[PDB]
Amino acid sequence: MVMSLLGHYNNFFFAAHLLDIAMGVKTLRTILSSVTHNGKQLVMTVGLLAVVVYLYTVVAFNFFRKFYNKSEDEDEPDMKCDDMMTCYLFHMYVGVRAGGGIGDEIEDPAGDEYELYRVVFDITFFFFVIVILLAIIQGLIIDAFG
Amino acid sequence: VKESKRQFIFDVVNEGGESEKMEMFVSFCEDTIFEMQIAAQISEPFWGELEVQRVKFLNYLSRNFYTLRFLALFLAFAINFILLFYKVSDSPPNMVYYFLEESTGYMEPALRCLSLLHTLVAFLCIIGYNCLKVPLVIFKREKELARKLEFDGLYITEQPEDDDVKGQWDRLVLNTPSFPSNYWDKFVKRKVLDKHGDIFGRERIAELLGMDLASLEITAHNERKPDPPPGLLTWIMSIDVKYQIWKFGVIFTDNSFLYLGWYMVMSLLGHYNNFFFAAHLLDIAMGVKTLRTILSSVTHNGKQLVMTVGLLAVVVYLYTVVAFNFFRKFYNKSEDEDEPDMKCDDMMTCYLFHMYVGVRAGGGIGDEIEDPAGDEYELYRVVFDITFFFFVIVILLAIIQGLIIDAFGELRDQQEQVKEDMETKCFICGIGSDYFDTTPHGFETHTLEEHNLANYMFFLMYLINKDETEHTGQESYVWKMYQERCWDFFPAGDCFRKQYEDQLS
Amino acid sequence: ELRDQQEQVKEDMETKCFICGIGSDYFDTTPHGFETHTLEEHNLANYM
Amino acid sequence: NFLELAESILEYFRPYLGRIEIMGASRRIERIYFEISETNRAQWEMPQ
Ligand SMILES: CCCCCCCC/C=C/CCCCCCCC(=O)OC[C@H](COP(=O)(O)OCC[N+](C)(C)C)OC(=O)CCCCCCC/C=C/CCCCCCCC
Ligand SMILES: CCCCCCCC/C=C/CCCCCCCC(=O)OC[C@H](COP(=O)(O)OCC[N+](C)(C)C)OC(=O)CCCCCCC/C=C/CCCCCCCC
Ligand SMILES: CCCCCCCC/C=C\CCCCCCCC(=O)OC[C@H](COP(=O)(O)OCC[N+](C)(C)C)OC(=O)CCCCCCC/C=C\CCCCCCCC
Ligand SMILES: CCCCCCCC/C=C\CCCCCCCC(=O)OC[C@H](COP(=O)(O)OCC[N+](C)(C)C)OC(=O)CCCCCCC/C=C\CCCCCCCC
Ligand SMILES: Nc1ncnc2c1ncn2[C@@H]1O[C@H](COP(=O)(O)OP(=O)(O)OP(=O)(O)O)[C@@H](O)[C@H]1O
Ligand SMILES: Nc1ncnc2c1ncn2[C@@H]1O[C@H](COP(=O)(O)OP(=O)(O)OP(=O)(O)O)[C@@H](O)[C@H]1O
Ligand SMILES: Cn1c(=O)c2c(ncn2C)n(C)c1=O
Ligand SMILES: [Ca+2]
Ligand SMILES: [Zn+2]
Ligand SMILES: [Zn+2]
Repeated sequence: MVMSLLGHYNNFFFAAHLLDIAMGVKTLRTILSSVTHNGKQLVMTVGLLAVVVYLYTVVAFNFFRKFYNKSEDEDEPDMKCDDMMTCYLFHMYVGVRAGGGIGDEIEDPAGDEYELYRVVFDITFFFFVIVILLAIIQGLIIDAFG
Repeated sequence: VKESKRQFIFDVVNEGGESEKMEMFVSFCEDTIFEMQIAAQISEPFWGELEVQRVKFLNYLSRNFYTLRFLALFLAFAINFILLFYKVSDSPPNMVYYFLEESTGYMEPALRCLSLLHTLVAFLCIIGYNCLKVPLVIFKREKELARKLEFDGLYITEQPEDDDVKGQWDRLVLNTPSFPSNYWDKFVKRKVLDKHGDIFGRERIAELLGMDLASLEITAHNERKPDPPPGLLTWIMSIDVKYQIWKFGVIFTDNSFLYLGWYMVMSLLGHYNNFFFAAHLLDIAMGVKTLRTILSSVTHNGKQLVMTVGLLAVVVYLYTVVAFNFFRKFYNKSEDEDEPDMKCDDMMTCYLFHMYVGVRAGGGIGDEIEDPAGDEYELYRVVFDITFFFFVIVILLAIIQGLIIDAFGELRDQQEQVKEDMETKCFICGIGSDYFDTTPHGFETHTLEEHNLANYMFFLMYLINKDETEHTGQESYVWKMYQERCWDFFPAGDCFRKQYEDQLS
Repeated sequence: ELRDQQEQVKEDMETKCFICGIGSDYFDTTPHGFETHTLEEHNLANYM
Repeated sequence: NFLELAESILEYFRPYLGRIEIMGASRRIERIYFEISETNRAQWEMPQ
């Protein structure tokens, strides 16, 4: 009712009532029960992902700052890892959503003295964050179905 | 004690066998009795006063061990939250300067104070663990050693397999004057010598167990009562170095103690560089039970996951060999024609390129190497790319994800199986509920009044506390079976109702 | 499916005699009855 | 009493006293006792 009243202040508040399908349709309720059955585990998995990404951010901020220049203009560099808050935001926002991890979005390390350290960094990020943790979420949903 | 009981029940129902169920139950009862003694000891009520204060402090630490661990976790989180405000610059607040950028100006002193507090709390956690959990570890080790000495002749009739590091190390405590320090049986050496000695030689056994046969009879003959001062000189003189070395070996091979020691070491390194405190954020896995269970899904098939990664490496190496032998022209990753950058002109570089870029590419290596349209090897190369995509990207990664999902399912199945076993069958006699439920609430009454396992624990404690000359016939019978380690008195496939079915009907 | 096959084999071996097919429940009416039956009475190694 | 006096002999010959059960010609289950050779037992116990 409150959202319906707000809909007269701004008509776009009526979009909130489209969420009523979850409560209305029994099939949708059962489907969403698969997500909510292990909701606590899903939240804990997201927290674990945040912690792991923070650890990767610490490593990058301490050793791989040079590779986090996201500007094509040499006059105005745009460093995403010159401060820990910005580096953590960059990681959690871009690396997690990247198909191949942070390495997809940071500078190519070929020819650098830290080439092997940095390829290990990228590969471990890809395998832990992209492959395993997301697999954990999907497996939680599947196990809820079962 | 309830948590310990739940863990023990899970273990027996899941991995334990039926033949050793009662032996494991009695071992759990012994461990529970020892832990109850420890809890009673640590329960809240110049040398003398110092000793009193030391005991009070250690008891407080043991009592609040878990609270201290939670405090350590909280301090680590606070330290890392502060570290999130760090910044790097070329000028002081070509060397680079790291410093906190906060408007309040209270974070940096707060960081110092929190780091010192975290190190202190880590040290206190180590002490609390040593005073609370180590005693049970030593108790179990000594108990197992005594049982193997007496009922197996481990160091008399047999020998350790030379790969059993536990046995090789336990050979160090046999002759020590304080071998049974935590284990209750203070006459293990006498028992071992009497059964083992005629066939192995009394003097040989006495030498293996560090026994003085001459004083052995005198001790029983009469009574000696010393009264040494508590001086540090006397205390130092009365220290069994060989036992202490064996005990410290056991402690330093204990996993939880090693984890706490690593925690303390990382806390100390945090003062050399504050960013080492980020390692303590990994303590959430050990702390939060939900996270531990979630990570158990990954670690359940950890060996299979590692083998799958190795298989992926081998397959990618095969693809690298094929590319290096036939498709080198397509691996130029430079847009400048003057300076080509070939990634497959040497096998090491080609393998690195494959494992690093092709595996992480959404569509495989073909996403990252030159387009083959119009080439003489166009079909060979499209087959190369498609097979790479289907084997490496689609199947092997699917294998990893399926391993994780199957781990989830298997763990859930284990929990459900334990619950079903407990709810459908008696833990002691093994008779199913169906039989007892012929009477209203028959299974409930049987498991709460007739065959309650807590009651068997209580009976063991009652027998231990009661004077032997006051034991009834059945109490003496069960006591003798306990002393001889015979578990036949436990009802197995039988009960009072089955025994007197006709009369009770 | 493979895990289920392994678990089924284990359960079948632990709950029923390989030779006569009688379930453990019957033998366990005696203490360690199934163990004694499968190690002394109907041991398949003994038939070999 | 005889079994107690023969305990040592019975323990010594335990690994060689093979025991099986069969459905005999009398239509009854019969227990059969025989000798298992040491070489046979060792070959059976070989890990392969
Ligand atoms: C779920 C798990 C999450 C994992 C979290 C992310 C880690 C994954 C990745 C690892 C790959 C990179 C390894 C780090 C290599 C860095 C390059 C390097 O090391 O260059 C040599 C340095 C040069 O020193 P410097 O004097 O020039 O600058 C020091 C002064 N500063 C720092 C203020 C500038 O030498 C040194 O400092 C000595 C090295 C510093 C002490 C060790 C700290 C690095 C630890 C990394 C993680 C360890 C586990 C690895 C396992 C992989 C994941 C399972
Ligand atoms: C999990 C499984 C992992 C799979 C590993 C990766 C394989 C997947 C891909 C296959 C697609 C490409 C097939 C190879 C075609 C290459 C082009 C070609 O063949 O051009 C004709 C050649 C020209 O010869 P040349 O004298 O000019 O240079 C020879 C002198 N050199 C090599 C030093 C320069 O003729 C010849 O040499 C004769 C050909 C050489 C003998 C056969 C070696 C190629 C074998 C490839 C794998 C076979 C299984 C295929 C199944 C697909 C996956 C299931
Ligand atoms: C527990 C609450 C969350 C449950 C879902 C409700 C979602 C909306 C949120 C919250 C509670 C009320 C928020 C405060 C509303 C106060 C009004 C307000 O401050 O409104 C400001 C603007 C209106 O602008 P105006 O002044 O020009 O209006 C013209 C009127 N004149 C001309 C007089 C100026 O409002 C707008 O425009 C934007 C309106 C469109 C926003 C989308 C609403 C529904 C669609 C998506 C959001 C759903 C979230 C899903 C999460 C739940 C998952 C289970
Ligand atoms: C079994 C061991 C692995 C378990 C996790 C521990 C991770 C760290 C590793 C290893 C053991 C100790 C490594 C050697 C440390 C010796 C100290 C060192 O050589 O340190 C060098 C630099 C310090 O530089 P500085 O001289 O300018 O300091 C200022 C001090 N003044 C001004 C006096 C120069 O250290 C730095 O800067 C970098 C410090 C930040 C590195 C990140 C640490 C925690 C976050 C992520 C890594 C966690 C890995 C996860 C893998 C476990 C998965 C289960
Ligand atoms: N011999 C047994 N003794 C006790 N419980 C048994 C026995 N056999 C089966 N059970 C079952 O084990 C479960 C014991 O209940 P439960 O563990 O909840 O008791 P509790 O004393 O309240 O402890 P907790 O709160 O730690 O679970 C019940 O399902 C009971 O039916
Ligand atoms: N007729 C039978 N003969 C033997 N074992 C049987 C029989 N019926 C069921 N079983 C069960 O099969 C399993 C046999 O045990 P197991 O295979 O471990 O013996 P083993 O001689 O130690 O050999 P291994 O070490 O190769 O496993 C036990 O669970 C036993 O209960
Ligand atoms: C089995 N058992 C014990 O478990 C025990 C004991 N004294 C203490 N415990 C703990 N005694 C004498 C004992 O026989
Ligand atoms: Ca009496
Ligand atoms: Zn019972
Ligand atoms: Zn049988």
